[PDB]
Order: sequence, then structure tokens, then C-alpha cells
Amino acid sequence: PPGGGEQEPPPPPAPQDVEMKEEAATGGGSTGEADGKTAAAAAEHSQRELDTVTLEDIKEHVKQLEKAVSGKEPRFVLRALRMLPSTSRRLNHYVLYKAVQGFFTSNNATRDFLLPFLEEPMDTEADLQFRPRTGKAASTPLLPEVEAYLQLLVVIFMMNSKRYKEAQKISDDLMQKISTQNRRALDLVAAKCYYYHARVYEFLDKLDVVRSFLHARLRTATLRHDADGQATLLNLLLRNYLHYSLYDQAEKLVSKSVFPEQANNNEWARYLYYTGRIKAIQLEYSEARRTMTNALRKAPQHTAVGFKQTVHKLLIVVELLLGEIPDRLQFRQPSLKRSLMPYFLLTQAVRTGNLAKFNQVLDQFGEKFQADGTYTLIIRLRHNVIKTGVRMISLSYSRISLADIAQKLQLDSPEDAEFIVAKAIRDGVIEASINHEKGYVQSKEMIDIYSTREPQLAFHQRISFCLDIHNMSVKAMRFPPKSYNKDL
Amino acid sequence: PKNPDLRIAQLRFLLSLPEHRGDAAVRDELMAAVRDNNMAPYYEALCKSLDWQIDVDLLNKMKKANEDELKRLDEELEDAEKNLGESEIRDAMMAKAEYLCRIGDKEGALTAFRKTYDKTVALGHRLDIVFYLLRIGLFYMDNDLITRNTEKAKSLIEEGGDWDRRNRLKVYQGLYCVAIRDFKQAAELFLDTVSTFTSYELMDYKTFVTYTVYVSMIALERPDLREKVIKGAEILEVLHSLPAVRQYLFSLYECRYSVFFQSLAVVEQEMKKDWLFAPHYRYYVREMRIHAYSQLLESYRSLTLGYMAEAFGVGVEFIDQELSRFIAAGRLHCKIDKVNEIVETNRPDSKNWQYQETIKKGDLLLNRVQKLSRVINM
Amino acid sequence: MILDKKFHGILDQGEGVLIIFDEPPVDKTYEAALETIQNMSKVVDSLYNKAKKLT
Amino acid sequence: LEEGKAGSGLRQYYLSKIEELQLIVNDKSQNLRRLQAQRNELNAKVRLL
Amino acid sequence: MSEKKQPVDLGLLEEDDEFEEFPAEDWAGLDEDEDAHVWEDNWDDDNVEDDFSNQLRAELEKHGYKMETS
Amino acid sequence: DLYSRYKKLQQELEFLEVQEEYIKDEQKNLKKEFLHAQEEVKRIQSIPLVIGQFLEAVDQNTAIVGSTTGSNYYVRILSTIDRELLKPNASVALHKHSNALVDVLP
Amino acid sequence: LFLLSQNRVAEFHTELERLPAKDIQTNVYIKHPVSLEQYLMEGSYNKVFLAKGNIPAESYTFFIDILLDTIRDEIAGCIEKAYEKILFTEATRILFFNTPKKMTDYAKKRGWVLGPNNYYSFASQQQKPEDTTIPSTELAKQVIEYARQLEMIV
Amino acid sequence: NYNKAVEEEDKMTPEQLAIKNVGKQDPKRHLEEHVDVLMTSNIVQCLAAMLDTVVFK
Repeated sequence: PPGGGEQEPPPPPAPQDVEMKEEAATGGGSTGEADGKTAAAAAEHSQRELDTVTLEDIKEHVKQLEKAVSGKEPRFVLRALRMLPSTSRRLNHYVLYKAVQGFFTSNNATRDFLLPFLEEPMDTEADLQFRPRTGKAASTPLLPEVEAYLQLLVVIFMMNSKRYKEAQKISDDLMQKISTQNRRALDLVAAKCYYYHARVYEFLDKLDVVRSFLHARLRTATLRHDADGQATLLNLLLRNYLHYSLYDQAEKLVSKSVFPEQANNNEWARYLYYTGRIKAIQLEYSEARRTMTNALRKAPQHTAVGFKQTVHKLLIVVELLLGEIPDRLQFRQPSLKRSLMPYFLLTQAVRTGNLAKFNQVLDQFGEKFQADGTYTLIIRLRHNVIKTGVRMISLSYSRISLADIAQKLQLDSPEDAEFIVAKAIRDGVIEASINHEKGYVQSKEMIDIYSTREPQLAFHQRISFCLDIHNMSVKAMRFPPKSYNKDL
Repeated sequence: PKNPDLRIAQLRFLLSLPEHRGDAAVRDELMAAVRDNNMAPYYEALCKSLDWQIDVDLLNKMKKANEDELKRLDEELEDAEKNLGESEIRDAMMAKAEYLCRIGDKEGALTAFRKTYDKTVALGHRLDIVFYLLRIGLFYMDNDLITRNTEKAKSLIEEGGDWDRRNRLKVYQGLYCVAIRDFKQAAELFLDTVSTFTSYELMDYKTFVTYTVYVSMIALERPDLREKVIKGAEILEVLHSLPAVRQYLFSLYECRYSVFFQSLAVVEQEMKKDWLFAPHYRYYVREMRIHAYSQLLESYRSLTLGYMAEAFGVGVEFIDQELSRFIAAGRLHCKIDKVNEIVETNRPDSKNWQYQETIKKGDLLLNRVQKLSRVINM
Repeated sequence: MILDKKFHGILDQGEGVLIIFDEPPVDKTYEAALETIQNMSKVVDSLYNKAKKLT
Repeated sequence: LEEGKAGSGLRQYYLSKIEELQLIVNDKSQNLRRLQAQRNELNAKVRLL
Repeated sequence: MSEKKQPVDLGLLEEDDEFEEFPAEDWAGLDEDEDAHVWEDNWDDDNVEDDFSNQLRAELEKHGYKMETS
Repeated sequence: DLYSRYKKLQQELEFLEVQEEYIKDEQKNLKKEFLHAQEEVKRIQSIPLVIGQFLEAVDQNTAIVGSTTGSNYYVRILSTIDRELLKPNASVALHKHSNALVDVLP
Repeated sequence: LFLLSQNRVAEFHTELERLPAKDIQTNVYIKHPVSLEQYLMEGSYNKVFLAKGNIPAESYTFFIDILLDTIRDEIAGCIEKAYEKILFTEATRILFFNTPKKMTDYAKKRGWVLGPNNYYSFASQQQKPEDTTIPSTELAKQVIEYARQLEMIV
Repeated sequence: NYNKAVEEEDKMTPEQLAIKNVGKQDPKRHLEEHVDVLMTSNIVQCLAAMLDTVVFK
């Protein structure tokens, strides 16, 4: 006790310095930048903001700090408040109010003072001029810190935070349109908040209001938008449609649009994951495969270890349906391995194609993939084994034995053999020549490629498409140097 | 250590799993247990050994002998300490560390070799210490640890290759390349066999040849053989050691599977029951089979079942499923059709395919310039 | 001798068809492949430089 | 009313988005004229040659 | 945002809460021999190893007995 | 002035729009004039000429060159020529008139 | 049944998620449509015909017969595709009984030729390729487009 | 061959780009020349349509 007591004060205020420096540099930097021209600078500090968010997501900050370290919560920005001119006395007050708590001690609390955070916005956020951007840059960064630890009856307080956020801005807006960089940031910020209380939404109750009105809030954005914020708001709706939708008659092919230019090095990956998950239900061999594989090969920036593992699971799961299943090769991480460990035996057992034994084997140790629910893709897979198997037969020789290969496939009968084979032929995924002479069915079964056979018409589309990609790549080495030479 | 006790303790693999060879193995294990302070290794391996009846007898003597020798080494160390000198403390700590390698204690050896590492006056002696970590590294079969000090001592040499130094290091490279499945890059390693001599520290010359004959015969194709071993007189000199190797080489070079499949059992039995060569016994077989098949199908297009069955001396039903698996899983040549009851290939892997070799790196480059486009603006 | 590749040709057993063919543009695909491989290192190193200057 | 501060407002903000497009035109003209001045500088250089 | 990785990470924590370091060591038994080796080639290796894991694992010694019978 | 800002800004919009075809004309023409002048200064260099000898380089992008008669000549090198030709001892060939070095021979 | 009859079965596949609500699951009628559609994915009409007698006294058996009636054009349409040719001995097994509904309707439907108790197939891989003149022209147009995209702004 | 002869130096370039980055000690542009090489490479593309017109009519 005396040792821990004497060593008690230094550890807790570790992040304070670099955090104050962070908010001072970001806030003072951004405001001090766009102050002269707000409408000129566009999304220069955006990537910095999202980087700081993704960096502060893993924060270990509050652990033992639950006791009387919460004194930072009541205090706040307080930059040039209550008056536009004469900021010198307040420049002194910046040091003063920090010096007040630095004398001996200070009165602190946690759940005592919470709700009256709206006192200042009722009159002046900061300067009475820049209030929207200074106001959001004030409130929004510190809100997740207070709303941290969702459990332990913070749900009600989270609801208070909800209605407060709405009433101050989100309900409708502070004005018709901001039409500036703080708005372009407000898109992804409000979206991030939506993802933040999304957990609270899906926790117990359901959605009768907010995201349903988010459509009207979406079209309130004009069609002249870059649709970045529109797409981010589309992601939460699609994620809300992810678990249960089952109606493809509308949003599929209705939701399709001009698809403007968006990168962010995130939204591409996660949205392709979403629409890939949606389009994985009809088992698309051509598009979904390559686009989801590419999506897996994308987003190197933050973590491919804990994120891409799910889309990788889905990837190999929809891959083994074609009869040819590639495993993990180039990517080495101690996550996807353990995740694929129970599934490894069966996904390796796919190529073997044994119905009887593996029927019991799957259900035997099956846990997670049968915990996916409603046994859908697995009840498809069970009888997909014979289709991938007869596909392996299509990749096999021509002559079919009534005894040997019939015993190898564990199915012996004249009719169903040729019948199922014909069912494999009508698919159009293979090539076979149906002939009957002595009663035996042969096949040409030529898998030979387009080499030295109609070459022009063969690689035509390949040349056109690849040249288009390389040409837009030329555009990609064109426009950004101009973005470099714009200011010089 | 450089003592044969390293190999004796390396025989624990064949001493453990099989019950057939577990007689002579534990016999010369117990016989060599009284040499080079083998108490702790066979005490740890006692689970794979006999009961505690005859075990606890020698332990009382070995434990006091170890303590006496160790405290004598400490006495010599103290005699060397607080005195003017360089190589004295170096050799003292080195020998002490060697004894620490003899008892089988990795911690003491670690801190001792670390101390003498800090006491290294030159990079050569440092490399000697590195090798001293490598010889016990072969027993502990560590991977990154033994490559760490070698990668560290790789840079800043400037003294050039020595006689037995660069040679022994080359042998070590050959060994860690025996562990890993790297072949083509390791094909330059065994070219030093001319200057190699008998080594009782790690592996014997004939054992080294016996180990490298696998990668040389399998991983290297006929032009490589003619360029290296056939042109060289080394294999010509060492073929007189055993009649088996010469037959294995001649049968493969003359493409005769008749005697090859007959002597294949000996090759399989010799392949397994090895320390570092154990996990790869599955790979070399398949690789040699697909290499032989590719070699035979290289100069042959349309092959009848009769001549093939007479050549391999094996049933058609087995090579049926064999080739059937080598189509999809093997990925060697084009589709084979049984409609004529005669094997007939096409293999348009030359003309259009030579230009189609760059489509993979082209697609990868497409994804990579998509990455380059991904770096844009953020 | 075909396996030794001293000339251009291939044998046959059942059919006994002798086919002789050659591939003149040897220096094309080789230099092309070399260019691709060498440029890959350039692009990768560029990615390393950008990853260093950004994150 | 709710027009001049609403409809005319969003019209003026639409005009601000137009100012954004014309800002793209602006800095495109900027870097194009900078590259122009560069090529003109090199041409003037070989002219001095 | 990236904030959607949290419940997934918690799921991984649950997977770690199932068993404690059992699959780590159990698969370390194989991985220690598989260490330092290229994982690209290990795909076909594990494929064939698991394929022959049931029957005819070796079969090379059986060929001699299958010479006269086939 | 609020609603007038639009109509007033339209003139600036058209004025900024009219510069597009202008900078198009400039960038398309001045490169043709660039290759024109490039070939104009390229055709200056001719194969027949007199071969002198290099001596030393006293400064950057300028040096002295000795002649066959033994008389040292002072001639500034062209910017295209790199620092490889700045070697103290080499065989250099100037023009018979322009006295400029296109390339050097071993 | 309606989704299966209208070839909406894709929407059935995406509807497969809600039906296993684990409300009963001990009834064969609940697992009946998914197993029947699974057999449809198998394509085998034999298993359905053999299990046709397994259906209880319940009165939707007639509706199942309606299902077979509306899928019979698909089954027969697929089996009579004839990429090359077929022999009548298989047709006897696959096709329905001696009632001349198929040999009548499909004769006026497909409009093919009938030989000596055998089905002949035509227009199979008999398509003649192009003269290479037109794709050369469109490739020239593509070259023009390449000239545009490479140099437009210039 | 010449382009590869440039590329072998281009393999040495990212080291210098990882060391100095301040000032240019290399008078060689390495860009416009390769651009001209591409200009000479476009002859095939330009004459392709020509051959198409000759073949067609």
C-alpha cells in the first residue's frame, strides 16, 4: 500500500500532454487554416481526422482511471467565448483556468454533471461566428470518451446523448445547407456517430424511426453531391439490410447509380464486402468471385488480419462450391489460421467428395459454420458435393465404367449416371459430346484453351479492357501531378 | 558440441518412434551416456527410455562429477579473472560454454556465449562463436535463432573466404537449405564438395554426400546433371562407396523404371527414419514421380497403354488415377482423353503460352497499379 | 536426344507421327519478362517509399 | 415566406457548389498554366541556346 | 471508421475463451516442423498428406507386391 | 447584392470557361514549336567536323578545349552534355564551325 | 410452390433464410419443399418419382402434380437439347408413358426432323465464323479511341 | 535493351531516393527519352488501323 500509494500519481495523467497537444494542433491548425478561406480548402484535414480516429480506437487510456480522474470531463474547449473581440484576456484565461486545478486539488465527479452540456450552444458556441465548425470540433471529439464503456446502465445516458445530438443538430440541421468543408467532414462524422450508436440500436430494441428517416435526410443531400457522405449513409442502411432482407426485387438493380469517384481506401473494401455478401447468396461464379477476391487483396492500410478474415472465410466458402478450392498461401497471420482450423478438414475434404462418411463428419464436430444459422449454404453444399464431384468427373477421363467409377463415386446405376452427367452438361460450365453407339456414352471433353483458335475474337475483350485499365492508370499518373502543380 | 555425442543425441528421433530400432539406439545411447556428460539429455529423454531402476544409479555420480567439473571451470575462470590478458579469458569462457553445451543447458550456454560475444576481439572469433551456436542449433532445431547471428555476421566481412571456415559455413548453408525446401537457390551450395574433408564435428563426408544426393538427383534436371555432376569427377569418385547410388543415377538417366521401382523400397526406407529429413519424405517422392512423368511426357506425345505398362511394370488402373490426379492437382500437361484407349496429349505450352507467361504478372501489376491508384489523395 | 534438346522433334508410339517445329522469337519474351520483373521491383519499392512517407 | 432564406439559400449554395466546380476549373487552369510556363521556360532556354 | 472491427475482435476473444492455448500448441506440434518453410508449397503438401492420411499413405512398398498380381 | 452576386459571378464563370480552349491551343501548339526548335538546334550538329582535345574544367557546365595545332580554345559546353564528358583526359570532337562537342570517342 | 413454378426459384433461394425459424422442424412437410428443390438442384427426376408415394393423405399432392406439370417442359426441354445426338433407348426411360403428348406437342414446338425411330439434331456448331473484316474495322475504331484517350487534352 | 540498361540504374535509384532526395546530381532525365521510345512504339498502333483498312477494302 505505501509503495503503490507513492507510485500512484505519475501513471494516470500520461496521455494528457500528447492529447492536449493533439487537439490543439488539429483544431488550431484546421481553424487557423480555413479561417481565411473556408470554401477553398476541401478535405485536407479529413484523412488526418480519420487517421486520428482509427488511432484512438485502440486506446488503452481509461483503466484504473475510474476514480477521480474524470475531472477532465466537466472542463472543455472554452476558446474565445462570449465575445468576438478582446481575446487577450482570454489568452491569459487559457493559462489561468489550467492553473486553477494545478494548485492543490479539484472537485471531480462522473455521473453527477452530464446533461447540461447544451448551455453554451444555447447562446454562443465559441465566437458566435464560426459556431457550427468550432462547435462540432468541440463536442464531437470528446463525446465517444464520455460514452465509452457501453455496458453498465450507460444506455439511458447514451439515449440522452442521442436526443441531445439530434436536437442541437441532427434532428434536422442548424441551417438549410452548410456547403463547406465542415459539412463535408460532418458527413463522415455523423456517419461515424451512426455506426457508434448502431450497437445500441441493435442491442435490444429495433428501428421504427431513425434510419427510416435517414432516407429523407439523404435526399434532403442534393444529387450534385460527390455522394461520399451519401455512400457512407448507404453503408449503414445496407448493413441494416444485411442480416434480414430476403427481398431482392427492388434495391437490387434499383440502388444502382452513376457511381461517382470515391476512394477513402476503406469504403471500397467494406462496401464491396457488403454487396459481396449480398451477392454471395445466389452463388455468382464470375463477378462476385473475382471482385471479392480483389476486395480481399485491397485495403492494406490498417488491418487485414482481424478484418479480412471474415471475407476470407466467405471467400473460401464460396470458392469450394466450384470444386476447386485454393487455400491460404501468401498471407501469414495467426488469426485466419485458427479461424479456418475447424473448416480446414472439411474444405480439404471437399475435393475428395465422400457423401456417406462426411455427412456424419460435418455434423459431428460442426460448431461455428452451423452456428451461422438456418443451415443454408451447408444444406446446399451437402448435395453440391456430387455436383463438384461430377465436375471432377468432367475434368476426368471420358469413358465411364458401370462398375469401377460407379463404385468410386459410390453410385451404381445405368440411368442416373448418364442422367446426372447430362445435368452437368446442360449447365454449360463444361464441354462434352453426347454420343450413343454401343450403349456407352463418350465425350470429347476438350479443356484446351483459345490458343491458335480464333485468337483475335478470343483476346479482343481482354486487350480492350486491359488497355482501358492502363489508360485510366495513365489518367491516374496524369491528374495527381496536376494536383501537385496546382499551388505551384 | 563438436563431439560425437551430438549425433548420439541426434539419434533420439529413431530411438523414439520406431520400436524396431529402439534396441541398438538405446544401447549406444546408454553406452555413450557416460561420455561428454550426457546425464541431462537422456534424463529429459528418459520418457522414451527404460525404467528408473538402472537409471538412478549413474545419476549420483554424474551429478557430482558435473558440479566438480563446473566449479573447477569457475575456479579457472576466477584464476583468469582480475588478471592482465585477452585470449585467456576468451578461451576459458569458450571452453566453459562448450561444457555448458555438453551438459545440455541452453541458458548457461546462452549467457556464456553472449559474454564471450561481448569479449570478441575480432569478427572471425565471433563467427566461430556463431558456429558454436549453430552446432547446438542443429540439436535444438531452431529456425530464426540460428539464422539471426549468421545474418548479423553476414555483413561486414572483408577478410574473404578461408579454407575450412567458409567451407564449414557453406556446409551449414547446405544443411539449413536441407531443412527448408529451397532447391534451385541451394544448387550452388554443394559445388564446394571438392574441398570438403571428413568432419566429425557435425556430419561425415559420406553422410553429406548421401544427404545431398537426393536434392542433386531430384531437384536438378538432366542438363543440370550434365553441367555439374556428370561433368564433375566427384560422383565418379564417390559412386564406389555404395552400389545403390550408382544404380539409382543410371536407372533414372537411362529412364528405366523397371529396376527403379524394384529398388524404390530401399530408397523409401532410407528416406524416412532421419532427423532433419523426416518431414520432407512426402515431398521428395511426389516431386520425383511428377518429375519422372514430366520427363517421360516431354519427348513423348501419343503413348500406348501397353508400352507404358511394360516400361513402368505396373498396372494401368493405378496410373489411371495417378495421371487423373496429376491433371488437376498436378498441373503438368494438357487434358488427356481415353476415348482411343491410348494416351494422347497436345500441350500448346510453347508458342502462345510463352507470351501468356506474362499475363499473371500483368494481372498482378494491374492490381498493383490499382494499389498505386489507391494511394492517390489518401 | 530429344530430352538433350540437340534438335527440334518429338517421337510417337502408337500413331508414329513425327512432328518438327521451332520457335524463332526467343529474344522477345525473355527481354519482356525481364522488363516486367525488373519493373515490379520499382513499383514495389515505390510502394515502400509511399508507405514510409505516409504511415 | 420560407423561400428567400430557404429556396434562394439552397440556390446560392448550389451556386457555391458551382464555385467548387469552377474551383476545379481554377486550379486545373493553374497547374496547366504552370506547366505552360515551364515548357515556355524550356523553350526560352533553348531560345537562349 | 474501422470501429466495426471491435465486435469481431471480441468474437476472437470469445474464441480464445473457449479453450486456452490448446490449438496453439496442438498445431505447434506440426508448425515447429513446418516453421521456416514456405507456406506456398505447404498447400499441395498438406493436400497430399491429408489425401493419403486415410489409406495408401506409402504404397511405394506395395508396388513390389503388386508387380506379380498386376 | 445577395441575389446580384449570382448574375455578377456568371461573367466570371464564362471568363474562366473561355480560357480552356486557350490553354488547349497553347499546350498543343507550343510543344510542336518545341520539337520544331529542338530539330532546329539538332540539325545544327553535323557529322563532318574537326577533332580536338580536352584539357580541364575550371567551372560548372563550362571548360576549355585544346586544338590540334596546340592552341587552347575556350568554349562553353551545351547543357545536354552530362558530367561524364568532364573527364580530365579524353578525345573530344568539336564542330568545324560551331565548335561544339556532340559526343566523345574512346 | 408458386416461386418454383414461375421460375422465381432464385427468390426462393434468397427466401431460404427465414423459413428455418425452428418453430416446429419435426414435420416432414416443412422440410419437403427445400428437399424437393434440393433434388431440383440435383436435377434427378427419379428420386421425386420414387418418393411420390411417400407423400401423406394431405391434399396438395395434386398441386405437386401441377408442379411436375409445369417443370416437365423444363426437364424435357433440357434432356432433348441434343448438343450432338441421342438414342431412343434412353428416351424410353427418361420420357413419360406411351401417351403421345410429348411426341405430338414437341414436334410442333421444336420443329425438328424425325428419322427411323431416332432423334436427329441440327444447327450444332455449324456456325460459320466472320470474315475478319468487320472486327478489324471495329479494332481500327478502337485505335481511334485510343488516339483520343491518349491525346485529347494533349 | 537500352530501356533495360536504364532500368538497371533505376534499381539503384530508390536507394538514393531513400538517402538524399535533396538536389539532382544526375543530368539524365530518364523520362522524355522513354516517352519518345513510346512515340516510336505507337507506330505499330497507328499502322494497325492502316492494315485494317487495306484488308477491309
